[PDB]
Amino acid sequence: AESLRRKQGDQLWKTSDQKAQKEGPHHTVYWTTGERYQGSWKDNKKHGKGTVIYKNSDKYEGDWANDMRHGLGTLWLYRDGKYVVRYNGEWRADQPTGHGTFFADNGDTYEGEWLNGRRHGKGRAVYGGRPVDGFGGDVYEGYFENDVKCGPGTMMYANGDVYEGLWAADKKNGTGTYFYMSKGKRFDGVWADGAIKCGTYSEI
Amino acid sequence: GICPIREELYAQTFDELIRQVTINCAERGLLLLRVRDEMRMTIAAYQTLY
Amino acid sequence: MREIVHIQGGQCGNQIGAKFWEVVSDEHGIDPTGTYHGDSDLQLERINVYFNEATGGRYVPRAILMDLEPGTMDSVRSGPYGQIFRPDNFVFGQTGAGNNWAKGHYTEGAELIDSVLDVVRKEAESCDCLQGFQVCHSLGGGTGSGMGTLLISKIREEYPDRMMLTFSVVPSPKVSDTVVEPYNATLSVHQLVENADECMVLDNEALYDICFRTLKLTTPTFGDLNHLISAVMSGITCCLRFPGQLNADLRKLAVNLIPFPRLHFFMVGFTPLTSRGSQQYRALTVPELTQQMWDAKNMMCAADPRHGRYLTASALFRGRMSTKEVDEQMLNVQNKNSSYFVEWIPNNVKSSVCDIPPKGLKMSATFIGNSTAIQEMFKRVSEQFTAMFRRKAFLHWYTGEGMDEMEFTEAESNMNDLVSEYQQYQ
Amino acid sequence: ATRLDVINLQEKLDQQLQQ
Amino acid sequence: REVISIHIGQAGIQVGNACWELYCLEHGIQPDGQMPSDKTIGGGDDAFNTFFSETGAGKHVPRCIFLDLEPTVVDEVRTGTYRQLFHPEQLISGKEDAANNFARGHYTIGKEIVDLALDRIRKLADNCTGLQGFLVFNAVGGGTGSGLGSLLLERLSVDYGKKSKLGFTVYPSPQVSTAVVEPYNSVLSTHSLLEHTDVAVMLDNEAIYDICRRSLDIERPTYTNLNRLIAQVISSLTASLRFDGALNVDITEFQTNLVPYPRIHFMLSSYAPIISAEKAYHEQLSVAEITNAAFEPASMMVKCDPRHGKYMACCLMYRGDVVPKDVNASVATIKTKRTIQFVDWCPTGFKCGINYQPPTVVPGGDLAKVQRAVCMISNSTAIGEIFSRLDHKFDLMYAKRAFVHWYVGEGMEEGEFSEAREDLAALEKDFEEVGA
Ligand SMILES: Nc1nc2c(ncn2[C@@H]2O[C@H](COP(=O)(O)OP(=O)(O)OP(=O)(O)O)[C@@H](O)[C@H]2O)c(=O)[nH]1
Ligand SMILES: Nc1nc2c(ncn2[C@@H]2O[C@H](COP(=O)(O)OP(=O)(O)O)[C@@H](O)[C@H]2O)c(=O)[nH]1
Ligand SMILES: [Mg+2]
Repeated sequence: AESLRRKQGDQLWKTSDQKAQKEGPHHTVYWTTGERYQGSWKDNKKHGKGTVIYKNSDKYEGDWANDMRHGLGTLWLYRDGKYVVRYNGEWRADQPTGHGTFFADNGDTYEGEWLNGRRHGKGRAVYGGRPVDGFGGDVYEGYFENDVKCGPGTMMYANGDVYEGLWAADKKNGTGTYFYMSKGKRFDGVWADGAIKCGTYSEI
Repeated sequence: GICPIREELYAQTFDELIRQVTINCAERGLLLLRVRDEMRMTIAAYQTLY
Repeated sequence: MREIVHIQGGQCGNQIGAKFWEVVSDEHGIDPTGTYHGDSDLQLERINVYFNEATGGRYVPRAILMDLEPGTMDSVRSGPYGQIFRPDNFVFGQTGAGNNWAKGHYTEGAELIDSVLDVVRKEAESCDCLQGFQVCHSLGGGTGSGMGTLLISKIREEYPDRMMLTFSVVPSPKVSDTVVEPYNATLSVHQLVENADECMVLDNEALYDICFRTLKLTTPTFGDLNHLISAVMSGITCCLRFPGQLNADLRKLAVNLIPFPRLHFFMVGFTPLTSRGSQQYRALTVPELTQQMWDAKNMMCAADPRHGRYLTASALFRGRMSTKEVDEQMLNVQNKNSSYFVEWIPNNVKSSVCDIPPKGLKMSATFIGNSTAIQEMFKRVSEQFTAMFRRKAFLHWYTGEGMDEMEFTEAESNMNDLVSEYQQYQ
Repeated sequence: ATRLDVINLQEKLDQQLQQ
Repeated sequence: REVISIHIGQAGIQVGNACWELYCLEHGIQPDGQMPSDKTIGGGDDAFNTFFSETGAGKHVPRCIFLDLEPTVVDEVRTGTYRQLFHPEQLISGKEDAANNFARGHYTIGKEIVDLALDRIRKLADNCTGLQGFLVFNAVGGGTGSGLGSLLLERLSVDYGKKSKLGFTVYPSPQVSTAVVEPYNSVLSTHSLLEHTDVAVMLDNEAIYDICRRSLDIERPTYTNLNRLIAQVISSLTASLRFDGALNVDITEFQTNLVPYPRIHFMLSSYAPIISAEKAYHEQLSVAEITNAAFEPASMMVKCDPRHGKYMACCLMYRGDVVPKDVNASVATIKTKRTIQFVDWCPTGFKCGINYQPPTVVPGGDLAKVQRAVCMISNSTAIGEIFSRLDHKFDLMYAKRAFVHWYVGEGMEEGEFSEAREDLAALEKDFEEVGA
């Protein structure tokens, strides 16, 4: 018939190879010490909502996009890595690149904006435990730009003292203002490459 | 028709049944309680809509 | 009941087919005249796969013969078992090939293939259940390389489901018996990869080396080379024609031997190959057959398999045999050298058995391997093509017959990407 | 009914709801 | 109380060709569908009810459906030594081969032959008066056995449903193998076999080769040698209905006392004594040592050590003149034996069926005429290891999408690939949770 007498010789195995695309919301895919991924699949690699587990015993569920991008992601090693959540937030270009919450082992809990590492973005990073209470070692808000936060920021020490100014984790000679709020005094000046070089100390 | 006393009595029966099934095995009771709370919130939404 | 149709094109194709029908006819027991005078009644049961009874027992083989000059049909009819071929199956032209792929595939193709499709379609209707097509032709010529390739295109366009065995000989450096081999090799392989299903690649240097080393012959010739190719072509279809402990149909061979649709260029070898001088010294036993199989000196193609990695392999066996010894040999050979097989496939080797060995023996085999060391075969022709085409050598014979250099560049690109794929899977 | 059955019910419902 | 047989694939039909010979020899039926005129009968006119049926004048025909696609072995049977015995219509041969492809076996070619075999099955069942169950015999490593077999299993479950099914299926060995693409077919057929076949009995080519090498003293065995003892095992299984058993077990005892959970039905098989003529009359065959050799790990048709697991339950069918005292003492010795260990939640786990018929002998065979024999079917938990190893083989193939295009060119998608994978994973989890 016309169905047979059609340009189908090469096309049969071409369409078979196309139909072997390995895509669709498969029930699961396994290897040996591989990336156990459950969720929607397209474009021959992880694309869409789904959870992935692998050798590092970390079972994280996010919105895959061909591994050239990724949506909202929840990365965590729960009760095996023994931590509730390690990262939580959207992704863009295989990087969070926006609102993100991160929880170190005990170092800190950083909730803020940041793109390609903590190299830019404004947010909060409580560098102390007990974040529900004032016992928190310190709370910082402002512009992260490295481990040395390198921006205009402001942090409370949990004793009532506050710092407001320019920051390279310190020692940026940026005119800042520091408040002995407990005492009732305030010091405005230049934290020139250290805790102190000059300034004026006054009475609020 | 609906009646608050009917709802309360049936809720008490559900509590007794979930107590029994928890005594059997607790996880079934956990699931039953979660299902109870979920249609409770659904009926709350329906009541608000009405 | 599973029909096979044989297609012969080119001078080499016609000679090889005239020897293959020789072997098949003598083993099913039909004498030269055309009647049936066999001895055992087990051969009579499957003669329909290759033969048709016309009237009064004058069996006619189910073959198509094509060329561009009558100087090959004359030889075909003259040779032994010449009278069997049905006279309707001699589609021949009048001009000649000329060794130009343009004349093979564009000009003469139009006025010859349109005329031979009538015969092939009539044959397909005359038979009932086509299992597939087996075509024996050449890649270094004008009729087999070009006109055969265009016929492959048309046949695949017509029947998509049927499998295709493509018994194709390819040129070679040491035995280069003509000067435009690269052109007619690339312009044929480009369609062959897309369009065929099992590419049985052969050559002439491998056959000469076999007839010199293993067969110890003094003056090997085309008769002997075609006899070896015929032995392989009969061994490949032994299963459909005879029952056995574990049958192996053509689709089963393709499924067990192809892991990717365009990775289907196999390399074949026969066993046992023993000299007439020392016939009565060797032991026809499975370990000896497997030892003779798994080595470079027996492969019927210019490939050094130990310089590559056997992706898959298949072994047909014939004779009253023990599958236990067969598969313990196929597993011991697999586990001796895990490097020469691929990592991500368990049981790289398929085996099959039949209970009737070929006439004149008692125990035979046939090895068909899908290796990745066959890329260098095409690499040689590719580098020859680059060197020759960089200076437009002989190009006018092609570019004056409705062909564009874009065709040459794209054929070279296709060969390059295929050989890249083989190289990658290592 | 088994403990494996009930935990797999939990898993299946959560997976179906994660859409 | 008739039992019907279905043989699917070349392996299944070969096993049937080597097993119906045993049945026709046991019931004294000549190999052309008749009895000898002279009284050469062991006893009874209905010991052959379960497999044959007289038609007017002593012309018995087996209750067999030999279904296969590629017609090279079906017509080999048709022209073999059994022509006037088999029913000409039961022997169903299709048109083309399945070619290790579950796709072609289950969707393309299967759909136009299942409805042709089903009518013959229906006619046989309607002719039958006290139908007992189905016995399926197939190979998961090929096309027709796996694909067509699974399709027929599903389309018989949808229709009859309540009746029991006993599936003798062969698997590939851990190392010895013939087909290249067998893991795909194995997992695809395993998914279908899980929830349809009532009781799954397992066989392994290498696990029978090594027994024929260590016991029957054959260094070059073959399929025609394995199939004979497979027929022996199935005869030991079915002898209870046939012959007068003092302590006999009908087909439903297997499901009643050896399937504690419906998911769990996967059983090792053993058969003693595997002895030839040379050592047969030199050894002494006693219910102690035959049973001990049955429970040793070196005489199982499934290549798997029972040490890694715990015997959940077991059935022992005894043929020949055996007095129940010795088997009771023997199972007591087993319960006192140290190496094999039971899950503590089963205190009584030995079914001991006994019959009054000695094992048969086929001319030209290997096994000799013996007093008594034993067939040991054990629901253990070592079979999870078999499934897991097969799965680990499957993972490497599926990771690189190899051979996948051949499958997907037909109606098969990748969704059923993934679902068969997760079904095997769930089976693994179930077996391990059974655990201690
Ligand atoms: N023990 C035993 N195994 C067999 C026999 N014949 C085939 N097999 C097994 O069958 C497996 C492959 O399946 P096939 O024999 O091809 O059966 P199938 O499902 O019909 O496959 P197709 O013939 O292609 O349709 C092999 O791995 C063998 O182990 C036999 O006679 N005895
Ligand atoms: N091995 C082998 N090779 C052959 C035989 N006959 C020809 N050849 C080679 O195969 C090629 C076939 O192409 P050709 O004969 O030119 O095709 P045609 O002239 O167009 O029909 C030739 O170049 C020969 O070198 C043969 O009998 N055996
Ligand atoms: Mg088959």
